[PDB]
Amino acid sequence: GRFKPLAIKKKYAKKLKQNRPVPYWIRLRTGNRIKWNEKRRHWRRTKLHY
Amino acid sequence: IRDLRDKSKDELLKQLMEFKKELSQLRVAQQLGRIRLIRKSIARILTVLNRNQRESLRKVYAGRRLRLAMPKALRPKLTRRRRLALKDNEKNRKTRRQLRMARKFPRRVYAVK
Amino acid sequence: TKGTTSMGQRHGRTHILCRRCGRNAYHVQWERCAACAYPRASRRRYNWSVKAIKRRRTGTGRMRYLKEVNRRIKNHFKTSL
Amino acid sequence: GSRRKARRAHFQAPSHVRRILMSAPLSKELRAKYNVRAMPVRKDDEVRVKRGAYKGREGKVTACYRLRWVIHIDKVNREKANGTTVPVGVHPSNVEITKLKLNHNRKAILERK
Amino acid sequence: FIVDSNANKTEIKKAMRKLYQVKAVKVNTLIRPDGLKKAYIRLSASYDALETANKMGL
RNA sequence: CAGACCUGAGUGUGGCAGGACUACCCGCCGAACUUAAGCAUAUUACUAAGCGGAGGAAAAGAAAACAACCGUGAUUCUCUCAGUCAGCGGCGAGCGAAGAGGGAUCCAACUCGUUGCCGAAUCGGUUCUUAUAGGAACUUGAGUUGUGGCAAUGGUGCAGGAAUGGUGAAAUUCAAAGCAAACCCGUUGCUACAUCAUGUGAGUAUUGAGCCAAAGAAGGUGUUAGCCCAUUGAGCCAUGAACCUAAGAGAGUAGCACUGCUUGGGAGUGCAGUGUCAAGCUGGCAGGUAUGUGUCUGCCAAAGUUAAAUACAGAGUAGGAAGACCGAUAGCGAACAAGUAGCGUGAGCGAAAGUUUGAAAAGCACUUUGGAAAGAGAGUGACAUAGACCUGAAGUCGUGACAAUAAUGGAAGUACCUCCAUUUCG
RNA sequence: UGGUUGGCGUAGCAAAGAUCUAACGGAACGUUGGAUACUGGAGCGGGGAAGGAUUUCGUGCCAACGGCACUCGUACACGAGUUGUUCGGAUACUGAGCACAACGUUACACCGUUUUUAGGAAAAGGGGCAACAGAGAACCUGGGAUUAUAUUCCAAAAAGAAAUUGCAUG
RNA sequence: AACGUGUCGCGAUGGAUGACUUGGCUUCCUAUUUCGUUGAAGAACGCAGCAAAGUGCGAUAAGUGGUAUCAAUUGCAGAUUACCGAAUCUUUGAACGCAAACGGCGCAUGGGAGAAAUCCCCGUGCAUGCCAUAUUUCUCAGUGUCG
Ligand SMILES: [Mg+2]
Ligand SMILES: [Mg+2]
Ligand SMILES: [Mg+2]
Ligand SMILES: [Mg+2]
Ligand SMILES: [Mg+2]
Ligand SMILES: [Mg+2]
Ligand SMILES: [Mg+2]
Ligand SMILES: [Mg+2]
Ligand SMILES: [Mg+2]
Ligand SMILES: [Mg+2]
Ligand SMILES: [Mg+2]
Ligand SMILES: [Mg+2]
Ligand SMILES: [Mg+2]
Ligand SMILES: [Mg+2]
Ligand SMILES: [Mg+2]
Ligand SMILES: [Mg+2]
Ligand SMILES: [Mg+2]
Ligand SMILES: [Mg+2]
Ligand SMILES: [Mg+2]
Ligand SMILES: [Mg+2]
Ligand SMILES: [Mg+2]
Ligand SMILES: [Mg+2]
Ligand SMILES: [Mg+2]
Ligand SMILES: [Mg+2]
Ligand SMILES: [Mg+2]
Ligand SMILES: [Mg+2]
Ligand SMILES: [Mg+2]
Ligand SMILES: [Mg+2]
Ligand SMILES: [Mg+2]
Ligand SMILES: [Zn+2]
Repeated sequence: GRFKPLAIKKKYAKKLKQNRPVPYWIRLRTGNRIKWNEKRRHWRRTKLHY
Repeated sequence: IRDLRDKSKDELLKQLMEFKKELSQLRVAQQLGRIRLIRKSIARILTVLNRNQRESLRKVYAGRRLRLAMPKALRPKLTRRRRLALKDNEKNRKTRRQLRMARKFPRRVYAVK
Repeated sequence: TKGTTSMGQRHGRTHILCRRCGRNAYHVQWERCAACAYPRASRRRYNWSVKAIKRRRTGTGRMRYLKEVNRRIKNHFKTSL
Repeated sequence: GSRRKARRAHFQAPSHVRRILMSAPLSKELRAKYNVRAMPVRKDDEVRVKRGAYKGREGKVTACYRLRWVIHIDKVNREKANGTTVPVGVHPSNVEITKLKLNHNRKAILERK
Repeated sequence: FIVDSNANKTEIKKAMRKLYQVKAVKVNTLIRPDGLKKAYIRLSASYDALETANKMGL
């Protein structure tokens, strides 16, 4: 609903902008290991219960 | 950057605001390369500028009389223990008897043929 | 109806995030943390669970200052005048 | 000493360590001019590869790519599938400095070596 | 403007007055779902928001 | 009554405490599982968990110790004493030490109170000397309801060192597969495969010749490298502080009764509670069986500090050395963005994952079909049945060809096939 | 422990009545029109709490997922989006309650009372918290204002009209 | 015939194996080695030109400064590495001005902007307990003791 302490909004805000595909250019670095983001989250699956 | 230190207080402060005013404008441009180079020049001026104050409060509180009155951000932090520990000044103290009984029998050097 | 139909009966939260540990272990009704034991000053720590002592001990985080003071003890607290 | 330690100290070398650890032998004309044996590689010192497919191929050092332990040469390159030509890496111990790029610091490296 | 999230409205007025030299008849901020604060500052009619925004490199 | 003191507040001022860590260590707390072939005492165990606390160790320590000697001489530790002809114990299961002795460590000792002789000599603060000196002046401020002494350094200066770092050596990128069957002869002799079409990565390999070595010591480099690179030696080099040059002698104490725990400790090892409660004009405590008594021996408790030898049995910081260890279902849970994802209301639980293509990305441009994914060519590379991927098993499946007609199985033949062996030109 | 298997293209994917048509789109289910039903105001309606936390919106996408399919999606990617003197909350109520302090008890506070054998006023009974459904609570409409927010946005003829708090001003 | 069975050749699925190993485990050592109210450890939120995670850092934010070192970093773009003295170190947290699912609210002090003062931002102090002290000796309370 509407209610959120801003501290919770800052955290969902945190996880929200953290919920992004890895940059394309990061995969092109030497010795790179990363491909997909292993910490992609989906609201319908993992829950950030705050 | 040595030139950044020759500047006086306000000459720095005036030199600083023109960086922020120009760092901001790169941020405007960004929304639509020097921004790092600016951001670290602002950091240089705060470094030089925050140094003159600590270098001029160590100057205000120099001398034994005020050294106890010193702001403790300026007081020589060690570890909580190095500060609370007995100093050699009071550590090596020995009772007057001991002081005399160590003079009367000094650890005289010797060898045995 | 003790199964899936009573899972719908459960609506609240027992625990919100703690102000200290950041764990979702702050029992909102008994305003304390199940994890850190917060607001109690001394943090919760049991020897029957060292997997948890280990889990949240020093070095688990930034050791933000402790890195600075460790470097200093190693350098005899060498100092510029 | 031990292999994990020795072999880790290499693949986790600082760029500091990589420039020395990724040095090249001087060619005899220099190893006569200077009593130096091998000297760390740098941009713009001419070199000839002496091992691998590009054996015998002289060329200037376009870049010391220390993160890749290689040393791109102006002449040591190959066409990509798209036709863009790209430098091909080479390991400096495989080459021979034919003409090192002198200056004030580098001169001292020679004088103290 | 995205504006510092801890800043309040009166401070955003005083900041527009100083950064862009223009009065803000009002400044109703919101903090974005992302966590940035966002001010819609409306300029006084005496100040164009258009002449000023283009002066601003926009 | 003004004050004075005593008692107690309130602020100001200067400080500290609280948290973390807690492997080890100190104090308390305190199980049970287990064992006893049951089980209660016992055992597990004075352990785990629990609480509280330290430090780089801690605790212990300078005799109210042992012995019974030709006597030793703080503590800790260690080997042994000793799994004990000690001892405890349903005397069962079991438990179980100490003296001495060898050793480590150890130029290891001291301080109060008291007694006696003094009696503010003290302390704190202020100022001061380049100094919150172990200095000096000054202070009622504290302190005679007893500080302290007696007997029973600070300031400034130079250097060196050490220690860390900083630097720093040799020599091929030399030359181009074998046989001669101990070494010497011998630095010498002699020796294709799958008309067309491609195909052999890198030379640390082989050989031949040298070469360095106070360095052969392992790593890197496209193959196995003393000599391609890096490493270290000497020698130098720098540095912020630091580091090295007559009297007395402890009282709710010790003891004792009861209780309780505890211990090998046994008519009591230590302790605790409560009651009781000394002595110091044949003192007191120990002298491992109680009591009363007499000798003798060692000691002198009830206050304090104290390095080293020791612990680190799920710690840290900064480094280092290793291995008959594991080798990716192993080794830590974790070789990886691992205490991560994920899970649980929570306390908590908790993975899998080798980006090991290649020497290098040279990571398949371009053509072609396809809406695409993709496919067919082409290209790279030594190899792409090396294609984002070393190897590439089994099992399973697809396909081609082939033999064929409960399963498997054994024996023996025979039919057909055999990229198999051997033999024969026997 | 990993992988694989027969069963097996099987068992099923049968609760809530439903789609039809043309045109267009597309590489081939959507979109619009029409038709047809359904929900049937205790609604497959319109708003909220809890909860969720980007699901919102637009463009694109449809590899994977949406147990059939998708051209569509709550999926994927990219870019957007949430505006307040007056709404709610806090500032500022008390309540069942809770607990800091102190004090007490405990080998120990991580216990208890909740005032303290107690000098709690700093300019008679210490401090605090505890209700987004209780108490409190100054704002309304219109909009041609969005892709997405509005009792929040609108601009000088504020579309406008108010009320209200603080200070100050005649 | 078919299916099914079976052999063989290829191929797929699968991921064993072998080799590899910047990891673990164990042992040993060293030392000027042991956090915090001078704000610790932990937690949060942030900071890069493209940066989610991890790492680094803290509005001076993948760093400022000192030192050495050198010519790089390197996916692209654009013009470092190592160490350590000076700093910087956001919200918190023992957390301490009061609270707290509130990015809330104070009092005092100084600053700032600003403005017709009110508002608004900022810095510093402000928890409790205890010890010391009142050094120019603070103010007091008691039918405590006296005078
Ligand atoms: Mg669900
Ligand atoms: Mg929520
Ligand atoms: Mg139930
Ligand atoms: Mg219920
Ligand atoms: Mg708002
Ligand atoms: Mg503590
Ligand atoms: Mg039994
Ligand atoms: Mg324990
Ligand atoms: Mg001790
Ligand atoms: Mg002691
Ligand atoms: Mg002895
Ligand atoms: Mg026992
Ligand atoms: Mg005395
Ligand atoms: Mg007694
Ligand atoms: Mg016992
Ligand atoms: Mg005595
Ligand atoms: Mg493993
Ligand atoms: Mg393979
Ligand atoms: Mg069927
Ligand atoms: Mg109907
Ligand atoms: Mg949508
Ligand atoms: Mg999405
Ligand atoms: Mg009440
Ligand atoms: Mg309330
Ligand atoms: Mg209400
Ligand atoms: Mg309201
Ligand atoms: Mg809407
Ligand atoms: Mg990041
Ligand atoms: Mg607080
Ligand atoms: Zn918590």
